[PDB]
Amino acid sequence: RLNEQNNESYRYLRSVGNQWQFNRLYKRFDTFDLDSDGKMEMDEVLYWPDRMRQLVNATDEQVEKMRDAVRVFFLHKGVEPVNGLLREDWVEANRVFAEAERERERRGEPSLIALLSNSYYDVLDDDGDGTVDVDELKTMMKAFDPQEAAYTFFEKADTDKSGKLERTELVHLFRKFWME
Ligand SMILES: [Mg+2]
Ligand SMILES: [Mg+2]
Ligand SMILES: [Mg+2]
Repeated sequence: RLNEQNNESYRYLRSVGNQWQFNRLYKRFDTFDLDSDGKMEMDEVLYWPDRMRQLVNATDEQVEKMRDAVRVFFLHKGVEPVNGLLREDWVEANRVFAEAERERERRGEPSLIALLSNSYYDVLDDDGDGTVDVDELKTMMKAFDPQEAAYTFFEKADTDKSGKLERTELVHLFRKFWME
C-alpha cells in the first residue's frame, strides 16, 4: 500500500488538498534495480548522476545541481530515503507521481521533470556553447545505459530543426517520456 506516510507524491497531493486515489512499466523498474533485488534505492538511483559526471565536462556546482534534482525526482517517484521503493509499489508510485505533476501544473508550480531536465541540460552541454547537440545526447544515453538511439529522441525534440536542443525542447523530451 502507498499513502501519505510512505510516499512523497501522496504527501504532496494531500498537503494541497488533492484527494486523488490509486485504484514496460516494470521493465523500467528492472532497469533501475541495479542489483535486481527488486527494491529501488536512493544509492542506486544516485548512481546515474555519478555515471554522467564521469563522462563530462562539468563543474562541481553543475554536477551537484544534477545530483540534487535526481534525488528530488526519485523521492517523489516513490523511492523513500531509507526504505526505498519495492517492485510491488512501483506501478502506483508512478501513477501518483503523474497526478502530482498535473497538480503542480495546475498550481503554476515547477515540474520535477523540468527540474531534472534543466539540471541535466547544464551537465550535458559542456563545451559551454550553451546548447545540447546530438553527440551530447549520445553521452546521456550511455550514462543511463545506447548512444545511437539518441538520434531518435533528438529528431523528436528539435521542432525548429536548429540542430541543437535548447532548454525548452529538452524539457519536452523528458516530460513526454514519463506519461507519454
Ligand atoms: Mg535494488
Ligand atoms: Mg554544447
Ligand atoms: Mg532547437
